[PDB]
Amino acid sequence: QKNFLCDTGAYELVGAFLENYLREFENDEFRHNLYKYYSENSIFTLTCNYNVVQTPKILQRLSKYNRHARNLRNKDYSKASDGVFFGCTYIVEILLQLPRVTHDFHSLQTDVMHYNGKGAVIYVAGLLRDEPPIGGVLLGFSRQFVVTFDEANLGLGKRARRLKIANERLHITNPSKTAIRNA
Amino acid sequence: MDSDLKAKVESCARTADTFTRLYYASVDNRRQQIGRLYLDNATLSWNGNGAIGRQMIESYFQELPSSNHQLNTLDAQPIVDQAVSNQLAYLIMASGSVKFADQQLRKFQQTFIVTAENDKWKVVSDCYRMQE
Repeated sequence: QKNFLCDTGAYELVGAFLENYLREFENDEFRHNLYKYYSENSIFTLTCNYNVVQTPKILQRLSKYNRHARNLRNKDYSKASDGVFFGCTYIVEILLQLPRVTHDFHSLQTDVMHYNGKGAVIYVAGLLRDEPPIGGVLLGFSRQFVVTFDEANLGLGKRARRLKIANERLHITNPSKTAIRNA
Repeated sequence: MDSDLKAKVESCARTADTFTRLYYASVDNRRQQIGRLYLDNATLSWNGNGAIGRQMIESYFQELPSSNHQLNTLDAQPIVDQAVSNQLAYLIMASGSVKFADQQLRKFQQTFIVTAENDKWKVVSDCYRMQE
């Protein structure tokens, strides 16, 4: 397991943003409360690369992601909007239809790729359990976030940064044998 | 959605497809010229192992075993103005399976951000992750 860090100033933004945002996505009941990170100009896509290999169970559970998934591999350039969710209302609307999860925080591999006063690019690769309101399912996943930093305007004139997500991709995939072993 | 956002998303999809097709053919079949696709000062992160600047990126690739990539998933978003304004940027993921020389077959997710030198799109960032 290796994590990448852009800048050593970005270090405590991994735990602050990623590990709070992930924990708050987990329970789908209170998942509406992620409305705060997204903005009018936000963009979200979802991709699913899970090789099925208990087959009816797998395909019905993976459909929860697939019914929204996007893929331009061999697709007609006109259907390119198919799958692209745009603006905070529309994004949170898709996010509330996804299953409940529990991320395995020990499994997470981080890549902070940009970081300045305007914002950051931050990727996480990990393992989560898909949970039913029928059985448990371990999945592989990636989350990539392009985020901007804006001065929060609390009334104390102390400079503070509010994090906004500009671009957002969830990726669902097979867990690696190593992750399954160590879950 | 808005007829101009539709135009921006669709333009992006064509670029991402042209770029990834040529990119994955260069890594597998012409790794000698792989550096040409990176900006002078790009960031690479191959399984969390960083290489900053083309000179150093261009010697990471020359020290990697020979590869064959099977693509299965392509995704591209155009990046919101504030993330990096005045340079239109694409955020492209490619996922699939890869066969490195003398190594078990593996899965990979590769996520680029690209911008344009003249009429050509090059890498600003590249995060590679192998799985199996």
